[PDB]
Amino acid sequence: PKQIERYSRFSPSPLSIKQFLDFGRDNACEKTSYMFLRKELPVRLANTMREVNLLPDNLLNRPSVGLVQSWYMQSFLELLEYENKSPEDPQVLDNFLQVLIKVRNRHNDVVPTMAQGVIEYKEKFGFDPFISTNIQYFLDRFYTNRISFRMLINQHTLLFGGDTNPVHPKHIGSIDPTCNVADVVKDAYETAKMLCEQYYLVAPELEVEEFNAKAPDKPIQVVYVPSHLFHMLFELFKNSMRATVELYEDRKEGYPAVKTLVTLGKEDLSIKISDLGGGVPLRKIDRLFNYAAPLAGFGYGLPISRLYARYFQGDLKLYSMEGVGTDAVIYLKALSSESFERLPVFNKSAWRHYKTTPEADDWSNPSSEPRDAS
Amino acid sequence: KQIERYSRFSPSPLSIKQFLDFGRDNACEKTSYMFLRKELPVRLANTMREVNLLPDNLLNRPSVGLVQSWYMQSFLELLEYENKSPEDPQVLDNFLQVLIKVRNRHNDVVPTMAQGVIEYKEKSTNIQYFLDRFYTNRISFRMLINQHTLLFGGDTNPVHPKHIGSIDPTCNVADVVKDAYETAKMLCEQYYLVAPELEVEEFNAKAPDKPIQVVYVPSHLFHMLFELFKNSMRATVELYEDYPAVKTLVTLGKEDLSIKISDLGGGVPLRKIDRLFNYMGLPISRLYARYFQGDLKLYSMEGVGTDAVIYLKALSSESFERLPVFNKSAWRHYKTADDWS
Amino acid sequence: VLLPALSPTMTMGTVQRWEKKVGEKLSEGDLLAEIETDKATIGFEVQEEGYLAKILVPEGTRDVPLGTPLCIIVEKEAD
Ligand SMILES: *C(=O)CCCC[C@@H](S)CCS
Repeated sequence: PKQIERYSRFSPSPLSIKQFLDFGRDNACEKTSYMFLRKELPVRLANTMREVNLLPDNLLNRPSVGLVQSWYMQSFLELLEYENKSPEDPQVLDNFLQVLIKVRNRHNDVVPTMAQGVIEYKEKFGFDPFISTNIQYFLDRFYTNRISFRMLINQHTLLFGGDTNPVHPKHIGSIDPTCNVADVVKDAYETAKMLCEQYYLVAPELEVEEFNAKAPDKPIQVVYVPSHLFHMLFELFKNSMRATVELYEDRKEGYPAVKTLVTLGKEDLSIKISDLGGGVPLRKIDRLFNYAAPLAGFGYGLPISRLYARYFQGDLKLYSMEGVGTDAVIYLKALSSESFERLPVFNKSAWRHYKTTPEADDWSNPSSEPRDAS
Repeated sequence: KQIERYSRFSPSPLSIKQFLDFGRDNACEKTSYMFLRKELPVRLANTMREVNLLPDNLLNRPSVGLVQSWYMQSFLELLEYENKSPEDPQVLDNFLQVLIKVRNRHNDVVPTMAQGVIEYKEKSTNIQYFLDRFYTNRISFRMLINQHTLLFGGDTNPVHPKHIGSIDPTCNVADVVKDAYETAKMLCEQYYLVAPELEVEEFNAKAPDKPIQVVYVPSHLFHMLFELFKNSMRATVELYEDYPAVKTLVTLGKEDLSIKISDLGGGVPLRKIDRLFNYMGLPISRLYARYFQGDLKLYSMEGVGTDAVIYLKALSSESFERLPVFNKSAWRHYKTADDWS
Repeated sequence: VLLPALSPTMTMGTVQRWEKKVGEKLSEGDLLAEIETDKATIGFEVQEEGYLAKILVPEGTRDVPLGTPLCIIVEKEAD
């Protein structure tokens, strides 16, 4: 923990989408990249391993957690073994590349194990408030960091691993410079539909409207990682299609379409997916992003889906009118120049959240059995 | 020390059902007296502690001095009935006059506190917190005092006889909508000589035939809809130089009463939308909604329009007051950030 | 530690939950417990300095009258 103490005290370094792009497009210099990553990757790692380290002792004790920590630690040290190796011989650079491969795979199953250590703690220790709001805090940051970690590695391997036949030939790493939002929407939909189709033999049609304020007829495109977006959309379509079928299943009107509206303004790219699934009480809407019918846990889940959005200064929000339907909205920055990575830093400000004792409520709270007036 | 004593007391939340029951069945002016003479100075204490935890360069301000004393004033005037006997009708008449005096002292039509935060034009929005609680409490003051005066005021010609105080036990929301809109439209016509039309639709999930009703305080709901309707028209008109109707939808389900107002006024960027709630109007409307466990949300499609939505608890039993308690927690907010880039 | 008058008209409350462990240190203000009178559910905060020696009214006890000895505090922590 001495090096871990030192690196953790460094602050991550976020990059705008523009920056990833201009870098793999203008520069394309594997020297600068190794230079940045041999520091940046072990930093983000140490700023994460530090937090998980401040979890409640019951949780930290789950074999799934100590397991995670060790994988993180190792990857940390294999990387730390470059603090001074120079980017001059293509021997170093070539071997860095390989390490990135290794750790990517090594970590491939971190999310799985993590989720396992938390559940194994829930149904083994306690339903209380503050402890649970804590874990929420931890996971948003834990996962977001993870998301960012792969983002950085993917850009380096795709850019310099030079795999002869690139799956996506126009892309810059994972970034689509000319991404058609309407297109990623139809695909996200097409596939949630196919699933629906197989498990319900039925499915709500899709409806799309674009409105480009910026330039009233040029289709709405953006600089983004297509796959990230696709996943958020799928998640939402899956949910609106489930809710719709389930309600109109015993009626006799067919299935109301699921409407989508994409808009591009001066600084917001907004996408809205509306459905008439019966809406949901406000009360439970909030719960949705926390960690007599079933059928299809396929996507990433709303929580992760939203991390993806928030990751590049965007957001995902749910609005519903209980009794009628729901409006799910994804917000993405119109400009890549404003699309900076949103990373969790391990500083004392973070420290406080894992070191707080329950407190009194800032506001009033009703009796469970109030005095009857009269 | 008096203040200290009343501040350690925790505000007592009342639900719309309790408010409706008491003034419909009991309606005992003697009791209400007994309740209000203790509760009000309790609520006044808790707001006064926080105001006094305000960074001095603000507590300093002219407008703020004015306020701190004003609350003090009310706190004392109401404490002389600490142990006076309701038995003599005269005590009740004076008490009724004191309520009328504090109700005016703390009206929000005359922005004092707000302007005190303007003088701050001389010289990190932890100010947002305070005001939201500050104002929330005065919403309650008025709620408690209007109930009493409406029930025991002796006005032999109430505007709404079947009302219980300021509560309409069969509040036909659609009508409160038209009212809010018709007055907005009027304020409009006055500077634009024709405003966007109003389109309304309800859907009573609970019984699609019946028009949507609910036990609520019409005036409160009016302020919220007026404000929004106001904003939806201003935008629609300001954009469309030389109009797209304003659409409203009212829905009612098991738990929620949702009222949505939408305009095609070109929308707003997400970034700014938030700033529509810190005091840098719409913030009070939302306090009104949250006061009885409801809420007000805004969401826009920058480049197209806006969706303002009001959520109210469909059951009087679950419409409790949400009051600002002063304790350690409350205290912490006045002595202190980012762990994200 | 006596059960106090948390609201003007109060007479008796109910110890909903204890938020401090017997042995733990008590700083002027720390949330000590959850008391649910019939007016509201209140978070009872510590008044004096001290250490939780022991509790006298178990978690969940209902209708506890005013003045009821809730629990005992002790100055130094060797008791
Ligand atoms: C406790 O005192 C029970 C509250 C009942 C009286 C309230 S509803 C007064 C109406 S102002």
